[PDB]
Amino acid sequence: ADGRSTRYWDCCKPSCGWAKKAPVNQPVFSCNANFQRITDFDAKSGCEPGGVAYSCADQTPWAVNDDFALGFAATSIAGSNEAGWCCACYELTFTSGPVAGKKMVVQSTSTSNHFDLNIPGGGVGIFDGCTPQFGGLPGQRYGGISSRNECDRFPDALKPGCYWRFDWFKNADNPSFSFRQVQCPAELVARTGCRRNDDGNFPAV
Repeated sequence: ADGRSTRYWDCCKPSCGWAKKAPVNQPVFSCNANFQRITDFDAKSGCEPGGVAYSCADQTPWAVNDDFALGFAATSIAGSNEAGWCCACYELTFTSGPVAGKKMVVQSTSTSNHFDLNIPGGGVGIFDGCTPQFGGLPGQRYGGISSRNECDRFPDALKPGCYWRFDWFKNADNPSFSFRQVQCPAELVARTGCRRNDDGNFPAV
């Protein structure tokens, strides 16, 4: 299947972090304002007034080698639903921009075929959970930061994911890709805690 990508980081509790959404062992972990995991999956989202639950900093992308990376996304898949995509994994092959030919495996943690890649500094967009969490992130509300040096001012836990945008991803602007559903790698489930009961039905990478 073919799709288009965008980038974001709004600090909000991810949509697959609520119970009863999908056939999983446990929902995706949320974190408090100090980036520590919390065990109450019913906790109120930090993107609503009085809320306490935010996105965790370890749900960020990294490079395995120059041609392969791992990470997370908010997904919409044509004809499917949250029960089908929450905590599912997908292999992306980029087909445009400076990353053409490179591959990435992502786990869906939140909600046409469109993948919004989790990238600190990609832009908060409609909801700004980062201002209540810790005072806000640098960048334009829509579009985020523009140069690698602006990552230097981010909280230390979010720096690795910020630099990945410039280093491995070559500052690509919304590249297109082809994708397929795959079994989640262990490294991704270790970060979110969320494994689907149907993961034995898909090929491995």
